[PDB]
Amino acid sequence: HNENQQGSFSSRSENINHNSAFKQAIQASHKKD
Repeated sequence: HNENQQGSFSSRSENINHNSAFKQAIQASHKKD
């Protein structure tokens, strides 16, 4: 399994800016003899 995610968002004088990200990489195995 692997994932990558990115997001960014933006909105007296007042202002807001935002970022987020995520990553995963996972591996599994089973063997039988």
